[PDB]
Amino acid sequence: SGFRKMAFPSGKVEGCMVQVTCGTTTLNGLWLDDTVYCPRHVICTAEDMLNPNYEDLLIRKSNHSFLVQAGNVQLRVIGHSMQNCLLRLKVDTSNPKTPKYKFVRIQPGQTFSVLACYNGSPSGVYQCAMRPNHTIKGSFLNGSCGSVGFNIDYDCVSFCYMHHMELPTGVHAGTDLEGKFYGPFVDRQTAQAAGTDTTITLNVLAWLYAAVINGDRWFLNRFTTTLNDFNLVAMKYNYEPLTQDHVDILGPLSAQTGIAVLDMCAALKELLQNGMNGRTILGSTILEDEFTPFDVVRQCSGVTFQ
Amino acid sequence: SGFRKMAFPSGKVEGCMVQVTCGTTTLNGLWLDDTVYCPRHVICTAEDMLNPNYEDLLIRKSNHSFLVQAGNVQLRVIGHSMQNCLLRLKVDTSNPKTPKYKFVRIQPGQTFSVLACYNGSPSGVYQCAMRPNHTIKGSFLNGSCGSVGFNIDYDCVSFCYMHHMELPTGVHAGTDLEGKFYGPFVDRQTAQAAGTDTTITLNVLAWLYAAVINGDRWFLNRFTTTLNDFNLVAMKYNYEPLTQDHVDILGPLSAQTGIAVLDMCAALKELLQNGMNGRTILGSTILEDEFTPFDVVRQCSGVTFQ
Repeated sequence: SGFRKMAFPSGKVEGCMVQVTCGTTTLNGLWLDDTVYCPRHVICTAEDMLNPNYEDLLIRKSNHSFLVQAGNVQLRVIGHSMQNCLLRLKVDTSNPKTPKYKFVRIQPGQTFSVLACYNGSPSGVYQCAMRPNHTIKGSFLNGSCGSVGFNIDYDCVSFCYMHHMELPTGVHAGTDLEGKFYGPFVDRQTAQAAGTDTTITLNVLAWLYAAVINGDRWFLNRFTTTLNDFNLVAMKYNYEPLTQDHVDILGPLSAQTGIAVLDMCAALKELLQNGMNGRTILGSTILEDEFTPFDVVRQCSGVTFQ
Repeated sequence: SGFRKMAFPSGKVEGCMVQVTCGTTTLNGLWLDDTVYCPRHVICTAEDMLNPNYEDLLIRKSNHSFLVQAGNVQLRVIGHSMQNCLLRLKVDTSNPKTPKYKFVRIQPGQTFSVLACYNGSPSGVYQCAMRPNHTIKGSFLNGSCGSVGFNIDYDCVSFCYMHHMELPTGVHAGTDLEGKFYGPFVDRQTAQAAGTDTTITLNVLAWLYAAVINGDRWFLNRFTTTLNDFNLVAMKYNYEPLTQDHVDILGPLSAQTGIAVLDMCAALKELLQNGMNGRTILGSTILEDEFTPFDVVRQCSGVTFQ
């Protein structure tokens, strides 16, 4: 029993974290095999960042412009290229702690674990959702750039995020592990702000199923809804429209609990319209949207508390 | 910026997790040097658990009654003893992944990271507070016993918790790493229930300081309070009494923000009396009590958003 935001165990990722220094900027890099991945803005000074030309700034660097430290070991750079918003530094040593890994580009609403690092040393681990507006609400201080996001699938690390910036509202932006930003953001100092966000409907529904699985049924009702009628309420409350694909995804959870998706949608519609009446769901006084249907299946018992 | 429940990176602990089997029960053990620590109730069947005599059940076992698996390696038991509610199995191999570690007995209100494990394989990591009533609100399923709690201090793992049971309300109980239970709980099937709990005042106050450090001042007021007058409100709202020791502990945070502890207590007293008025603090609609003053200093910037 119980239900907590749970991160993946971070060990496999810890063994890949390094420090990258160029001139006067230090941040974190990812060391897999003989390559270290890091944000390209490591080559920028305080003024370059205002209107940088990375092609022009980079041609001016050599292999020995880059200092890479794995623990108390210095790694020799023997090659370098830029891949979108990432630098790739080929190093003379292949990482003996390299896990089986993939690079994946995560979709909005999906979750991942973040290993927050400073100076190449892991300091903390927490679970995040990629928001509909392509930001994450992380916890990052100066020197956290190059910290990675990931999921773990058996023994395989699926890297999905590298941290690049904080936006005006204190939320975070970054790239996948090919250097392509999530969202319309760029790696330079601009007026860029997070677009407006919405609540991840599918995740709220997933989390209501988790509450039932864990033994709580108080929020259910005798009603049902059509997709279209639910979606009218959803837009009034700044929830994402529910789609038939989302209904399909909730299938396994629907079957485990014996509650039809659209019946659960009527429950949600009622919760949205009537509030929660001083009551809690899975210990929470609000409707939580940072657990996927997958996170619920991962964490909950396969058998429900009927 | 941002503020999240953050666990310690779990790698150092992952390398110590094993599977322990006795007869038909499997659970997790902790492998440090040449010793594997696990709950003693691993020797109990489904009926022993109702009125077990562990001294009597244990004398009936040999070294080869115990099967220990580290990954795909079997470890040979060459000794065994009971220490309070723990078994200690001496093994023929010393763990090469043993970190610098200590065993510590944590106090109520203190936090720690939990590495949830099943069959000796880490599955998740999350942050927990030891409640005033000596339980934790973890997330554990069957086979999670022997999963450990810990803090990390530089390179040193301070182990503080080993998981033994779930109580009637779905909250969790266990021991320190000497086998002494937190709380009045025992390792047998009884009517035992969690005593009534209270909110950890010192932690709520710590978290209000974090909110100010992160830039938010809306909940402050022009008032101050005496300890004694705050404590009258505290008992009406089932908060722990504030003590002068707790005021002293909040010193560093008080100095960083320029807000006197007792002035912050007046703010809290007002929040308790008036509610929060549809507003949020650090993204939360409720007063959070699972961050210590230490957790706030660890996570927040040393410089406040004035």
